[PDB]
Amino acid sequence: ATTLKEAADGAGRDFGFALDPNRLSEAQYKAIADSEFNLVVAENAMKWDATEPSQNSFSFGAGDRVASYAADTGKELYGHTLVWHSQLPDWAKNLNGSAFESAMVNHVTKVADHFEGKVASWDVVNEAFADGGGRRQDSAFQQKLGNGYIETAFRAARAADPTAKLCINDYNVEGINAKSNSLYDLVKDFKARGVPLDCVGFQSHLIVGQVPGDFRQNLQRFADLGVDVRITELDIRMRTPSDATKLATQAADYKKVVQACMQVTRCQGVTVWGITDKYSWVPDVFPGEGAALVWDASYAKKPAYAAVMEAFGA
Ligand SMILES: OC[C@H]1CNC[C@@H](O)[C@@H]1O[C@@H]1O[C@H](CO)[C@@H](O)[C@H](O)[C@H]1O
Repeated sequence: ATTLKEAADGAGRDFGFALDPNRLSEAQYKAIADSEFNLVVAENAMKWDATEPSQNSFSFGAGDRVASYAADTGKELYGHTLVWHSQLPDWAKNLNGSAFESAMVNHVTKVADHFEGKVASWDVVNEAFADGGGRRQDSAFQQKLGNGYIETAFRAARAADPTAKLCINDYNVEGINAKSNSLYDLVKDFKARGVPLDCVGFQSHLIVGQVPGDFRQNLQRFADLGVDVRITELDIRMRTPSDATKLATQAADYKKVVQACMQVTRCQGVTVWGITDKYSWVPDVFPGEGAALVWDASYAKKPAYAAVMEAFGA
């Protein structure tokens, strides 16, 4: 293998990236997208704000651009995300009770129908749980609808799309902890009761030098519930600027994560949350942090590139 795509392809796994369709007009970004990945997810274009800016009025141009990109380049298309507390339009926040439930259901139905037969898997529900265990405490869905909204969303998604893989996705659930235990309890419950649910996403927004040592064990216990698992938003952030020590640790960290996936038969693969440090979400959220991706801000391969290649077994 001379690309990450080749390494993943050879391994029988997915290696994906989060796409901003506007950056496709930057030829270097498109060149790397085209050649280094076999899966794509929309970083932002398929979220609720991006798709339903006013009630029952849909804006699918950006999401369609991502889907068309996947079809044109022969990549698997991963759907993110139908139900998420963050960036919810004010019109939806202003609804309550049955009116809010119906807006959620309509959102799930219309977005899943629109992309049916293109999107292979959906993050149906994103970030439902709380660090330290139990349900998230600043969620419009949890607050307005209570515990049952997750099941409602999954059933609505399956009603719309009979065959898509339906995933629940979260962060800080990579190790075995109160948060991933709560997630585990739900997955086991849903499978026990025949609630549509096929996969679990582990975002893996990690800090350099801090990869959970029990990540493989955790992925395995989820797979053993009878669902597929996926590393969905991998990046590994450091204090900037980078230096040789930090880049080496980061490479070792990327290898640890990709190996944990390789070690679990039902781990579908690994998606990194962007291509280049140039565009990464990290610096805007965590001042003085960044350099979290596989390519730097000038599109030079970092040591993480070789590590990922090696981990896929190339
Ligand atoms: O915040 C980083 C990611 C956490 N897990 C869910 C992903 O959707 C997040 O992506 C970021 O979403 C933000 C809000 O939509 C957006 O401003 C950033 O561009 C995304 O990377």
